[PDB]
Amino acid sequence: DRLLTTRNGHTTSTTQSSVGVTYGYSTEEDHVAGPNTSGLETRVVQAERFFKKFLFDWTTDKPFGYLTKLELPTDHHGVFGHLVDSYAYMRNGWDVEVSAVGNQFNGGCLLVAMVPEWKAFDTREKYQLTLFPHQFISPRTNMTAHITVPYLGVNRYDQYKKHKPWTLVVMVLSPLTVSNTAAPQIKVYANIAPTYVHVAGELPSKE
Amino acid sequence: DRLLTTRNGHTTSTTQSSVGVTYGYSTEEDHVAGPNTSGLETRVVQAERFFKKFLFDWTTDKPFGYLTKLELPTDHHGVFGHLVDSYAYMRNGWDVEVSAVGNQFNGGCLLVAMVPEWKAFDTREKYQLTLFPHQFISPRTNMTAHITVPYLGVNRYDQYKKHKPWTLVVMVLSPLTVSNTAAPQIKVYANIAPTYVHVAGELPSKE
Amino acid sequence: TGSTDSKARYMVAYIPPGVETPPDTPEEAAHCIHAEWDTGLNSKFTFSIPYVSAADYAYTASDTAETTNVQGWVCVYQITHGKAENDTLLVSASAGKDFELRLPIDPRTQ
Amino acid sequence: SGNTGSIINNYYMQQYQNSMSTQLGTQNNDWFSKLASSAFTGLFGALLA
Amino acid sequence: SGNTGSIINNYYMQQYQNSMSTQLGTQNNDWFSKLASSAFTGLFGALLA
Amino acid sequence: TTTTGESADPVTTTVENYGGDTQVQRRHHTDVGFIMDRFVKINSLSPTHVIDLMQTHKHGIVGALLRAATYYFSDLEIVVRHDGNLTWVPNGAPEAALSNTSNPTAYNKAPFTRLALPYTAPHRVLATVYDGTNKYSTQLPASFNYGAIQAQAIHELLVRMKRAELYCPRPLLAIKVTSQDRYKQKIIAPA
Amino acid sequence: TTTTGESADPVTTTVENYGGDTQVQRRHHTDVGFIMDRFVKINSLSPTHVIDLMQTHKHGIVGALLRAATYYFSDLEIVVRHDGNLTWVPNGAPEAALSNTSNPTAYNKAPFTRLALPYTAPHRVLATVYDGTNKYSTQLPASFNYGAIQAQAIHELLVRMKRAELYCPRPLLAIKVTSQDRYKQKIIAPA
Repeated sequence: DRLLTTRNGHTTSTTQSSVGVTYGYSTEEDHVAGPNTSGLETRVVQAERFFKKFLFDWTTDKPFGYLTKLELPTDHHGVFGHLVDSYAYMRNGWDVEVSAVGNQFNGGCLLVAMVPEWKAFDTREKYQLTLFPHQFISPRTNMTAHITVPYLGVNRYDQYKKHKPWTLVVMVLSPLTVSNTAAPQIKVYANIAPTYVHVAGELPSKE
Repeated sequence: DRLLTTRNGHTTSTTQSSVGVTYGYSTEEDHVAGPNTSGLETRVVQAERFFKKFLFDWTTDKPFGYLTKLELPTDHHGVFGHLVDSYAYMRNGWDVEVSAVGNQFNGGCLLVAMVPEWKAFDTREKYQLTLFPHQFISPRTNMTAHITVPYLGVNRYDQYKKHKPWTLVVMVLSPLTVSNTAAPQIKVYANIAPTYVHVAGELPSKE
Repeated sequence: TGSTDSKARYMVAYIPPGVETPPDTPEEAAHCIHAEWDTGLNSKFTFSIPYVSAADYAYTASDTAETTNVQGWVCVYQITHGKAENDTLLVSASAGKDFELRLPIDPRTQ
Repeated sequence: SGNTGSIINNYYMQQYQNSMSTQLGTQNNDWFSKLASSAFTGLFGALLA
Repeated sequence: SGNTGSIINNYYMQQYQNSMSTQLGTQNNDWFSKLASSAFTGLFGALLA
Repeated sequence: TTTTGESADPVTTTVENYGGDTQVQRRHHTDVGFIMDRFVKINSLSPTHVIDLMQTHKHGIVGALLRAATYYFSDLEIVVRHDGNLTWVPNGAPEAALSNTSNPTAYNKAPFTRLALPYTAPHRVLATVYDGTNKYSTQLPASFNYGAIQAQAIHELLVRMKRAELYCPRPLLAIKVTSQDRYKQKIIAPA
Repeated sequence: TTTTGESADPVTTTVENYGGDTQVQRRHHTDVGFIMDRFVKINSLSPTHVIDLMQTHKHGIVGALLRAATYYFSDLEIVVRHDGNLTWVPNGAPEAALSNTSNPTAYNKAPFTRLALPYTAPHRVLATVYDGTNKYSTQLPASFNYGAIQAQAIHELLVRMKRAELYCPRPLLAIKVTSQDRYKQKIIAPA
């Protein structure tokens, strides 16, 4: 029983096949109160909760190297999204959980990693994608991957509408294998939650 | 020098002709954590700031009894407004400031009051409108009225989309008088700020 | 109730009143108080529906004029499943630690 | 008692007002009370708040 | 109480005669009493009696 | 005493200002709890009646006074002159329940029936006026009641507010005067 | 909270799991002793009537609740509106005894007769259902009664369970719902 239940605000998620959580680059957050915000930043806890996003269909035909990515933050239709439209500057980290649920009779292996400052990777570079915070998902072992990362970047605060620091990436390491008893394919979903949300610079009304 | 400067969040307002602040019905707020919200309510401080709304033109032709009202909350295009669309239940009080700026050579007197559970008033009832939290504005003395009231109502929390507990009302007590040296008319404006904003019951996305 | 080789991930959400119609999508519901859980060694998963309303109490009955349910809805979604077709999810209900009933009434037709 | 709220003591002796219960040896025999109090309340597994 | 003048104690228990009020913490919450007691009574200015 | 009227701060001068002695006063009769504590008649009636203090007459001592407050609270006593047995039902009950005997039912006993009832609404307090934009899915919420009663026929209904609590006073009007100076009326006098 | 559902072990989660505060509750109204302690009407009647709580209506608050228990115990109170004198007889008596005056006989006094009766069966407790293959030399044993009453005529019979004790709960059903979502009904509201 590798039973883990994560909580973010009024939302919870529990897995019975976890392999732990991978913390990336740091285990804490840098100082969220720097000179660049004067004293005007504030924390908006109502945004620290899970939202969902479909990633892709893990099918037998997708080979090693097949890669799907999701640049964060992404389109949000909740309070987080409203924040992005109401404040000039924000910062937050991410608590990511990804599911690739098929069954024990499937085979293959996915690599899920959080990458800072994305750039399309050369196929040779894919062999070294493990230098980034990551975790694997292999049907014989687990159905969930969980990574937690801090905010980072050259600016203590950002303008998400112009730059996306983190970008989630899931890639086929070994192709999915199916048998008569396995799931025919595996839909991969993401359950993400922003952490330590801070905003600064109240923008005007659009009216 | 009856110099008063009020602050709500990152917004301030200062008058050099105040006559004090009138607190209505209470000087504190009732318990914002009652059984009806279980433990799920939260405070959203980002909403506690000033917004503006024009009331009417105080002109010589409007007689005693002329009344303008503004039911609260009103249409809001800032974070307060977003709150109302994102949560099933809310509660907050009001810090109200009203300006009727003309000049010392004008005459007349306005009655500004905050009324709980509005109902169109019979003209005889207007003579007793002072039983409600109020203040006056008379050119010879002041240009600003300031009233602060707590949340109240039969329900500890409300659904503003269905019921409006407080409603601001300004009424001509004695008609405006002008001379060659006075302002010809006086535009009356309101500067309002919600206090102790609390929400409960996260509504879904509209997508 | 599924087989050892049937796997799934579910989500339950409490949609408070105020919206016109419950969302048919986990993505939309995600913004509400909700919980997700997957299939595994443990077959049961329990979730508490919170009491969130304006008044301190609520009617156990529903008036005929009541269009949309006064206390909201509960939506159960299925995020995904692997070979879980035709498998079942038994759902039951029980009183919580602070559940309370007041004002006895004899309403049935006799 | 349940649904009886007389402040004043009863006029008739107890052995007339009610039947006398006997024993062979009320107690905390409330199976259901015990049962309900024994319910698992916690959380099974590891937490990450 | 107001308009009740029975010397003798009530025959029914309090929890039947009336509803039981609950609290989440009567008091001196009498806005209007406070308000009236706070009224300026003196005389503003200098006096010459 | 001069003051800054605009501030709306209360000012109570006394006759001492010009040489008088302020006296002793006894305001028992203007005590809210006491004053609202008497029976008042409810005029509209029907075999099935939902108890609503607002059906009270607006110029009656209790009705007028009640209406001069925004929110209130109280327990209640009722006196009902009815044919057949009287059945009461708490706030929130399906109208259909009134037919059943296991709900508090008082068997007919002449000349009428006097009962003690508890506040039974789901709100912390009730209101005499409620500015609902809707309040749905001068109309007050359905929940603002003290339950309902039913009998073969209901001839009289008297209601009495016990433990009254009034909040947020609002306008209380006297008879309008057309006469040049005072409203004059025949006051009792021996013959 | 996940658990091994199969074990049937009770699990009561609380809103704290996702950040809430569990509140205070007061369950006086759901206390068995209290709830069963009110009068209920017995519909079938006859000049000679054997008191059997099962003649109670199956959807009435008391009847339904009684039926949601396998075994019970209680003393009893009755109210009988009868012509002539009323004679009661304990469990186990020959029907013929009802004619004799030295058995508790209450002389007619208007409007009705209210009595306090003791549990008088020979069993340690009674049942609402009894799976007898026979039980002889939906039929319940004859011994399951509270005695009998007789009068020239018996117009009404109200029964009240005192000191009730319920054991081994069994199914309690609500009105079946045909409507797509909820059972809606007219709830009392002021006019």
